[PDB]
Amino acid sequence: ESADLRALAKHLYDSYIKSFPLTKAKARAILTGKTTDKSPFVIYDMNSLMMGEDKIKFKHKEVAIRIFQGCQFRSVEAVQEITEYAKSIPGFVNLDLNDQVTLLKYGVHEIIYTMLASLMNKDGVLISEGQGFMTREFLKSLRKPFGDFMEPKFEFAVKFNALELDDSDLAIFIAVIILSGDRPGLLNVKPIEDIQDNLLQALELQLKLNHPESSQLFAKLLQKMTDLRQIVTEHVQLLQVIKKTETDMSLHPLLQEIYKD
Amino acid sequence: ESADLRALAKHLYDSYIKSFPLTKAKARAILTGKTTDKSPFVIYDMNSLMMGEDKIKFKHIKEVAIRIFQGCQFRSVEAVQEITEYAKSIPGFVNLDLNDQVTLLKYGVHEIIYTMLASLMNKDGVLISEGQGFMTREFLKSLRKPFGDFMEPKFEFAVKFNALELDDSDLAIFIAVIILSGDRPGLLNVKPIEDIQDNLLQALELQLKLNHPESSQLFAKLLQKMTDLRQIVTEHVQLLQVIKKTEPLLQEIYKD
Ligand SMILES: O=C(Nc1ccc(Oc2ncccn2)cc1C(=O)O)c1ccc(Cl)cc1Cl
Ligand SMILES: O=C(Nc1ccc(Oc2ncccn2)cc1C(=O)O)c1ccc(Cl)cc1Cl
Ligand SMILES: *c1ccc([N+](=O)[O-])cc1C(=O)Nc1ccccc1
Ligand SMILES: *c1ccc([N+](=O)[O-])cc1C(=O)Nc1ccccc1
Repeated sequence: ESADLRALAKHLYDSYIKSFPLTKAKARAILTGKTTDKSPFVIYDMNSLMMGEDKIKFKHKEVAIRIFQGCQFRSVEAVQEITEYAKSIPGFVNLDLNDQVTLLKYGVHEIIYTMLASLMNKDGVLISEGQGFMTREFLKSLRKPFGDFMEPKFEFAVKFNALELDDSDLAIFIAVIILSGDRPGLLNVKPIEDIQDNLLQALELQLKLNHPESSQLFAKLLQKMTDLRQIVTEHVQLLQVIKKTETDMSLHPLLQEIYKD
Repeated sequence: ESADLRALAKHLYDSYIKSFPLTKAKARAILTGKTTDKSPFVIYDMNSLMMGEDKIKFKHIKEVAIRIFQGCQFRSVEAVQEITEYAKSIPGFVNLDLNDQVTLLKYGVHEIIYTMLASLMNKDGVLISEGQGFMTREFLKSLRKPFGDFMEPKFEFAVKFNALELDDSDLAIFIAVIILSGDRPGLLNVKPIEDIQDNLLQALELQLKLNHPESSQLFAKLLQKMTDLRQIVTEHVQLLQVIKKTEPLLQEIYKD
């Protein structure tokens, strides 16, 4: 009955709020720029990067690397948050532990880039809890491996943000990503498949209710999962170019755990 | 109003049953209750464990005590989500500030676990794996220096707590009280968080008197037990970083 699926939506949207500080709704508020309750310092060249540390604090050496390093701890941080949100999906913690770990190992990137879109517009991305902004151009212009590491995310975000999803939608969508069943190494696909079937049932109703005039947003949404599986693959292989380019520069082990390609 | 308290009572009961798979009535039929319509595989020594791992379906597929500890970590993660779901049914819990909600859960979840662990225990040992198992108290004590003493003070508590002879309709209101505790560090608006508790304490108060007619002053006895929950949780939170001195994606699963 629709009555139940509305509850799973409200439930996930509540957990989504509690697991991620920077929601899409908050992100867009910062990004309009008409909302100046706090506006972001914009990094666009090396001289903004200088200032970008004067007054923006982050949790603390070529620029292109130290950017990446700070980009990397954010990744760790988002993995922590997704992990906290996953644990809230009804029945996730009831699944086999090997498969909990396997659903995370694989869904985390697809979620990371889904949510990165909330932080992006055609010109850049909010940094450091929104305190910052960093241009698509300043990113596209770092040292040669690093000068398009982050470019395709931007093209996906633009095409993905075209869906105009809000947070209540994302929360259900984020769930479906976690509970795929298509993941390699899964011990028990069918219980995963049953939760995901509920979650899709939840998504469909939500999308048709939250965006009434937007027909086949459910189908066009699900189809966006194609674009995701392809970002994830460009990323790992680009990341391997850096493990060889940068034998001196290390990689956070939690991230490493989720990269046995 | 007599009837409003009893109303919230049945609300909470109905919700606790739906949120908690293994209810105390259930647990007690299995346990010392000779309700041998089904029986749990029992773990009394090392030989029975490997037997039991092989028959029972543990959802966490490495030495003896460590494997037990992790399977314990797995159960608590599920319990948490049962507590969490249960909470959303407490009247007014959801109307709270979400930060406050997260705080009550954060600090209330251990006390609630060890409260409901009591329902799965007796002096001789404890039910495990949805009650498909029973792990004797002596086999648990018979674990390696870090691990044998982990579980003795819980068995300590359950015996005293179970002596109250509380049932699931009592534990319903009681755990609601525990959660809507307005003395948790960091809450932002303790008025509802205490307004509901004064409602909850009223309900529990009447409930105990009606279900336990001449258990004089059980309510008080049951509240002063709440000093024993805080005390254990403290000894438990302590005993979780003496083990981290011994012991990555699953580490982020179990961030305590
Ligand atoms: O830069 C990014 N993230 C961060 C990088 C550094 C950082 O700390 C920092 N900032 C500037 C310079 C050095 N370090 C914080 C973040 C963040 O997103 O939270 C980033 C975000 C999205 C995309 Cl698509 C690309 C990047 Cl390179
Ligand atoms: O056994 C307990 N928890 C579990 C530990 C392991 C486990 O899975 C398991 N069993 C045996 C060996 C290894 N792992 C399941 C449970 C459970 O409570 O459901 C337990 C329950 C109460 C108390 Cl006071 C102590 C423990 Cl150790
Ligand atoms: C940036 C640089 C390196 C990695 N990595 O090696 O995994 C990841 C990222 C990245 O995309 N970080 C991120 C995720 C989410 C939000 C902001 C930044
Ligand atoms: C067992 C081991 C570790 C923790 N911990 O990390 O805080 C907790 C527990 C525990 O008490 N598990 C449990 C809860 C509820 C029912 C059965 C078992």
